[PDB]
Amino acid sequence: MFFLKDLSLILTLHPSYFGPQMNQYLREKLLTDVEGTCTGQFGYIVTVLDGMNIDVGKGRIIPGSGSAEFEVKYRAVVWKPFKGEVVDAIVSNVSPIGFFADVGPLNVFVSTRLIPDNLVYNPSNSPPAYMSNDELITKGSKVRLKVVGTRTDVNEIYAIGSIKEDFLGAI
Amino acid sequence: ELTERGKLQIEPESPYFDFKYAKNRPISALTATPDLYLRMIQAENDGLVNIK
Amino acid sequence: KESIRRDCERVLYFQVKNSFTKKIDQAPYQPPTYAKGTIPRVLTLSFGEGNRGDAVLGVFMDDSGDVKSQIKFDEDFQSRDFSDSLTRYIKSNNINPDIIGISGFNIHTKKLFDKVNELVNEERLTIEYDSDKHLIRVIYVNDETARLYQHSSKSSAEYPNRPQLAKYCIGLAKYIQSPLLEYLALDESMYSLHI
Amino acid sequence: LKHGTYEKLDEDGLIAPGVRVSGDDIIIGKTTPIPPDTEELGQRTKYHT
Amino acid sequence: VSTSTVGARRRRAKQQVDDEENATLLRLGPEFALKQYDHDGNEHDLIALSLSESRLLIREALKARSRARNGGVIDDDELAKVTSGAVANGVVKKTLDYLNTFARFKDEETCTAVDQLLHNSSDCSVLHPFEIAQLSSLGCEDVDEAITLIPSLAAKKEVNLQRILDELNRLEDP
Amino acid sequence: LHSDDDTINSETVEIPTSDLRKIFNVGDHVRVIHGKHTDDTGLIVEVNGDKVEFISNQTKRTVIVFSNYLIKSTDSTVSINESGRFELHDLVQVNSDLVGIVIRAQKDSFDVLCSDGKLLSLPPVSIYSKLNLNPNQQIAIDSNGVEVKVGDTVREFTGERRQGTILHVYRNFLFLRSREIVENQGVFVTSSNRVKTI
Amino acid sequence: RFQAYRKSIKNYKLSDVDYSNERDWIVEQLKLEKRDFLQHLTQAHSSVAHLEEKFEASVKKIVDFIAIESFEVPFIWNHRRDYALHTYNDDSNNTIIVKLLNEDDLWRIVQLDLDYHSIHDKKAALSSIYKQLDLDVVDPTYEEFFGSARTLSELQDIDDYLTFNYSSQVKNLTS
Amino acid sequence: RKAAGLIQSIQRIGSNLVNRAHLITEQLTSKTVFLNMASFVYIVFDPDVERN
Amino acid sequence: RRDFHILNEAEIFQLLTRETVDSFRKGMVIPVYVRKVESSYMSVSTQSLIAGNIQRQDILEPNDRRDPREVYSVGQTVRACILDVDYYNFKCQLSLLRQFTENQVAGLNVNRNPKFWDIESENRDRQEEIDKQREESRESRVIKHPFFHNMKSKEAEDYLAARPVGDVVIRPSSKGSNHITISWKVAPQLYQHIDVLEENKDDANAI
RNA sequence: UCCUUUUGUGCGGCCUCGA
Repeated sequence: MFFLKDLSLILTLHPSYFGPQMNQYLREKLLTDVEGTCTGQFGYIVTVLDGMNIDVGKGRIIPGSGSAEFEVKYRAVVWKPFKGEVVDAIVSNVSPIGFFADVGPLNVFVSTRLIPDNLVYNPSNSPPAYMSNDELITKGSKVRLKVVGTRTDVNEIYAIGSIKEDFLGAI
Repeated sequence: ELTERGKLQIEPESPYFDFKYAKNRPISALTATPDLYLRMIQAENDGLVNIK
Repeated sequence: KESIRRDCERVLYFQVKNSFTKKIDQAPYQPPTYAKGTIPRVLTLSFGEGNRGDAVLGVFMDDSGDVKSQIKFDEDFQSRDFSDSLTRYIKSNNINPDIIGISGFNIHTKKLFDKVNELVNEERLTIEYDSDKHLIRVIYVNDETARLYQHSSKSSAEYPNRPQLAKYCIGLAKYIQSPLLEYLALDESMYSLHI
Repeated sequence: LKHGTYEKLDEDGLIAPGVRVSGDDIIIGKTTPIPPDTEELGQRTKYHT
Repeated sequence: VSTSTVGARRRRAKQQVDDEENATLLRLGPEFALKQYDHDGNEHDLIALSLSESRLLIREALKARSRARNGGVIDDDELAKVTSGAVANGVVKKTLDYLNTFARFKDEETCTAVDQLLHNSSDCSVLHPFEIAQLSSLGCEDVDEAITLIPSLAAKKEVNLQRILDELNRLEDP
Repeated sequence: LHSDDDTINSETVEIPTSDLRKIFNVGDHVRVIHGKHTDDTGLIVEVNGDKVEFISNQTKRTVIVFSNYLIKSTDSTVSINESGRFELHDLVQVNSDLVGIVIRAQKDSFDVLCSDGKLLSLPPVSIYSKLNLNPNQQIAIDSNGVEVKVGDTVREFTGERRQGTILHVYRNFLFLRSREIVENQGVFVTSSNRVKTI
Repeated sequence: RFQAYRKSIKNYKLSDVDYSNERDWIVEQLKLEKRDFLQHLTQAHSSVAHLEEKFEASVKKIVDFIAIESFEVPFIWNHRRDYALHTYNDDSNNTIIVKLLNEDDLWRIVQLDLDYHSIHDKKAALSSIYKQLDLDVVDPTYEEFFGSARTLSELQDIDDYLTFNYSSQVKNLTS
Repeated sequence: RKAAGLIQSIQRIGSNLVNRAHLITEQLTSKTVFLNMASFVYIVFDPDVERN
Repeated sequence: RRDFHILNEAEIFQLLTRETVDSFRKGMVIPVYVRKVESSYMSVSTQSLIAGNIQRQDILEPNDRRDPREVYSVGQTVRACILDVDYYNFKCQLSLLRQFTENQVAGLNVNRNPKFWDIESENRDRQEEIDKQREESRESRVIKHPFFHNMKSKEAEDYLAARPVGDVVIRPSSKGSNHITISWKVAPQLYQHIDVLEENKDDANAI
């Protein structure tokens, strides 16, 4: 789910960049280091609002190293899944152990043990799919799944979904 | 045809350089060289190229 | 696209199957004046990486598959002492090789191969069936299975008191004696080979 | 071994009178035995004991 | 990498059950609590965003940045390529595709009407912003379906859920 | 204790350990205490009473272990030291004509990045050998003709124009470590002809 | 190995008509795959008439062995090789042996035997759906492109045709 | 799995297989499995041991 | 079964070196570690320990006349192009000439048939890649002088408009960091720009 | 073909040196 958050970043600048374009260079460095990153505490940062008018303040010279340290505060749009939440998805790959879907940048893996039995995986189908009498879910098909567990990595997030409950599956 | 990822990352070192700018290759002759078409498909799965 | 993918996968499957069939279809080495399929008596040699420090380790396997008389040579292989030790070893009454196999980790193995071949040719070390006499053959051995055998826990349990290079020599000799069973002993590791 | 030189020692491990010595040079050569490592994997004359 | 405006949180001895993340129980943790603080330390409420609001905001910010970087002189691919970083480009492309293929409201005025309906309503004055975002995002059609998908709405039975859902479907472009 | 009555939930009761059984909920990070799957972590999927099934984190496959062998550990933090025969970032010979670099290490498997970029998952036994190349062999030459040793930072000019520090050298290929490429922990393979030294 | 192959098959025992259709389908598939070999056979052995009929009979016999008698490929290759080759005497009384099939072709016949059951299940499901539709008069297009259908893609096309043109009956049975 | 069962059955009966027919008469294998495997497993025959 | 396979020259070479006879052949270019430097021959060792050799006619350029010892040193590593491979003795011959080491880039027999290869798109992409390799970095110049002002030509004229005749302003020149344009007021609404060429510059920003 | 090298104890006691 998307949210608005007030975030802060610590930026260290080498003395070779102490020029008139210091503010703009700090802005582009902040944009390159924030746009598209994935932090487990917050989720996924997609964009930073008012990216060209962010206040950077006055940098503090680190004693013994010369480099300046800047405290940059900004507001950004952040997306993070939650345990027990139902969201839409698009299937990206089909495998005997289960299917892999994509929810924006996040990839969600659903095992067969969380899939209803009537949706039997058909590897002979072109393309391979988990199909039932009235349902057929393959690559690129819209699916509604419920996030059960979230796994946090250093700079990555792994989510596990399920479709065994009602109002789930093919949509 | 090449995507931007394919436009950049398709270097001479890469195995996909053989078919970077291929055209007019008939389907009947693909079965003679399965490795070529499999490499094309694997390159497509990486998001580098598109088989049309 | 799916149809061509399936067809090409079938063709590649059959090509890989034929390549693996060419790999594993090998009989044991036939000693001269003996019927094909008879298990030979093998002696294998290898110093390892070929460095200054590395010594040559030998393993003798008879036709019954039993390892006999592993030995360690304590002299430079380019000297006369190593040649004398190898001549005494081969001409010993309790050891009667049918073939001598050599393999190693780098190009230094060529010097060992040339040294052993020259020694065998000059001294006229013939096969001892204990008439027509034939010199023992010196060949290079493909060590596809030996390098995985030397690290396998089954080999370590089989020979607890032996170093890795001794297990490499045993793997080479076993490969000479029966390539098929040596490929089978890899179990899951044979899918990682260069087929 | 140490970083100093060993060429000033004799066969018996002792330096002889009349020889010039600088700092750190070895004047008495002594060794103690050590149970050998797995170097019996094959080291013809270069396994440390 | 980035640090939140909320700090401290030192060691104690008591342990609480309102610490694990759970959408059903409406326990969003300290960093996503209902009460937040801005850079000035003033009171601030948690800002949820539906896919329509999020899509409008990301499109507005991206086109503003593209216009600014071009000296003040619509395509999703070029707009994504405006940003820097190959992994960042892939992430923004994936978000743009996800938002485009599930955009319930592609118009600014429809999104404004939806936000006004979901905010100024008397029943929605008690509704959590996460519930509002989920209702405006998932596009549910039935009260029972909404309760099953959103367990939090089960305990709030003083909400005219059915007519709000029908108004949302009406505002939704077929 | 937890119950529908609030007054009961505010009481602490001391209970002997002989009459306690752990409760494992679906979707919790748990680390295996003891068994063949020791130190495996993952998320619980199915709770069949005494037997608990969970999708692993390392092997990323479902594993069935008894509930007596599980501890709720929210993070893995598994150390791979004193295992296998391969340190992290080792240049390992996969087979006769294949080589790669260890990217991630596991208790009974490894992740290897090939010289051409393909990733492989193999058991330790299936790896042919480890290449202990000499320092003189571990030297390459950039496009300008300037020598580049291990630890020298270089930056490309063709392609995506990435930058990294040299981690290993194999033939004409340079294995580079970089800060911004988080996809393979900074390890990306380029030929020495594509880079310029800084 | 046969149990491992057939573990995924819901029902392996086909009826007589379905079994004959399976044999014909495998013969047609082998004819498609082995076109160059059949062309070489026809060109280089022009003096012998109806060799392709002998090829069809041999393929049907191999399918019969594999399905009914459950013989694996090495047993067929060793002890049933006379059904996999044809012999004749030329005008000069020359004994000539022609090898119609090899071991790889036997493995391919095993693979086609395994493959056809998915087609059979799909065709059975499509026919069942058509039965539940219960048309007053049989649709000539449906039967015309159902009798000649030999791949699951065409069965999927017929399924799409049926769910489109008779969507009202599908809705009644049940977008 | 059948191989291990066969090995265990032989080790039960006495770790020696006298004749091919004993794979059926001793109920060691079923009819079709024996029909497949009969000619691919062999028993070494020593004429000095069997004078009859 | 077939007889026991006995390795040939190519199989022995692949076994002992792990380099196939395809990836190590005539015309390829590899980095080699120099080991001996003499007046007429040079001995090098490749990465896979294959002993190389280079002759006097292949060490030095035709226009060069210096002795080979002065040009290269032991322990240095250089690029060389393979001229012959002896697969039995594990010996090879190399050449360090520019004509062999650099020009031979297209080492693969890619089928560039016009009917089967998109020649024009490849040419356009390669031209764009050269046009991107032509990109350069540049920045402004800072000079410390009382009469120096970082202004344009028109800006300097407007600045001198408010000042009487004879006042002097100094601005950076458009011809490069090595040039300085000095503008002085000749007359009301009449100014002269004079370009000054700098020699023996200590730095781009320096005078 | 040959060349190829690396590090240090602890704890007390006594006698001294400059303030």
